[PDB]
Amino acid sequence: DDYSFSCYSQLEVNGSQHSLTCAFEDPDVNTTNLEFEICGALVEVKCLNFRKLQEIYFIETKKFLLIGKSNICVKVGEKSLTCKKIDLTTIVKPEAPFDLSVVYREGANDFVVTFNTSHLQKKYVKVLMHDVAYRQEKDENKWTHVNLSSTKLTLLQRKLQPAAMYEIKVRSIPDHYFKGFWSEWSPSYYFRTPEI
Amino acid sequence: DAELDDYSFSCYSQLEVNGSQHSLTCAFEDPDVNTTNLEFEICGALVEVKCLNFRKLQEIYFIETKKFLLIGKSNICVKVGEKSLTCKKIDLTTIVKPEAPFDLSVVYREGANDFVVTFNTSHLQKKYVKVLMHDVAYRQEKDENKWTHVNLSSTKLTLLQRKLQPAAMYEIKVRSIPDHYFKGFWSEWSPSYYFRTPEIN
Ligand SMILES: *[C@@H]1O[C@H](CO)[C@H](O)[C@H](O)[C@H]1NC(C)=O
Repeated sequence: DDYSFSCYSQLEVNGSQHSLTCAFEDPDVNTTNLEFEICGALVEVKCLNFRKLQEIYFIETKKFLLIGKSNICVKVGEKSLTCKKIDLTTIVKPEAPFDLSVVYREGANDFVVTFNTSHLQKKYVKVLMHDVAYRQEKDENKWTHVNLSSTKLTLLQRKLQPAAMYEIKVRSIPDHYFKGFWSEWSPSYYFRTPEI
Repeated sequence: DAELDDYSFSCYSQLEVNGSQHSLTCAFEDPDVNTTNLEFEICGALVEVKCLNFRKLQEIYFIETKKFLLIGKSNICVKVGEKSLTCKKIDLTTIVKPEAPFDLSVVYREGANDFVVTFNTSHLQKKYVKVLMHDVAYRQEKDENKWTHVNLSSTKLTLLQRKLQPAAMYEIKVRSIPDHYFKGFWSEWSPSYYFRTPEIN
């Protein structure tokens, strides 16, 4: 009865080409004869058809203008069920951070935690905010979160348990100009703190 | 004496004004302000850089660059030496001044008793500011009693002979404003075009 949906775009996922990914909010919707289409703010083309896979709808294309709003419609045959005007730059899901690394500096008695990001967060200069989460790998229930705009974070050795395994991971969300959603978590990094 | 308000300013962008390169132009609203040690800078919503400097071109401040993100708002600051005096957050897609129309043409069609008015615009070939509203203004050459206006989206208009004075000289010109997603300001007028209506029995 309700064909409401949500989408996320990703930018430069395969060279200069972007992607758009849409799915119904109701997981039980029969998608067998429902199609998705996007029209407007496209490069020299009126509309594009999504490809349907496993209840999800995908487009991979260079043809997003990224300036202005687009119209995304759920169609059965030619009949337009529901539509949504969306600026593709307001629903961006960043790629996950990666190559997480931890360095110990004995002199400073601290840990330098770095991670890698997109080509784009460097091209588009100040746009993402990152969320670094860590916790004692077992025993401890909830995570400790630190927000930052750069790719480098310091943890004081003496603010962590000694001789203990820590788990640490990172994710990103558009923070300036762009808007959107949390990336997937990076793969976790595990390390054991110095004994005392 | 001198007041902060003296340094209020306004800007306009032109998008793809030179191939893929854009422009941004800023000017103090007061034309008499001593600008001697004032510069302009823009920071934020740029590509690859944090900040760009404007060039000063005789009371006007100008930058040509491709490096506008065109997403979100930039900060445009009056600079005294290297310190910011006063700033404005501006979304560059909301202060677009189109390039002026050109190559106006008006031709009487004998069969139809009308005049076909055509003109041209570089915006036809742009990726971004592609949709404009045009304002065509025309008046008898002998008139500060003034102008008739027609608003249109296309580059071709018809004027009906029965609506014009016969055997008379008309002046006509055209300008444009952004009309879809982009917002901003009227362009300059095309040069004025002059045509005479036929005599009538
Ligand atoms: C950086 O990368 C992620 C992929 O890792 C997203 O593509 C995101 O859009 C990028 N951030 C910026 C600033 O564009």
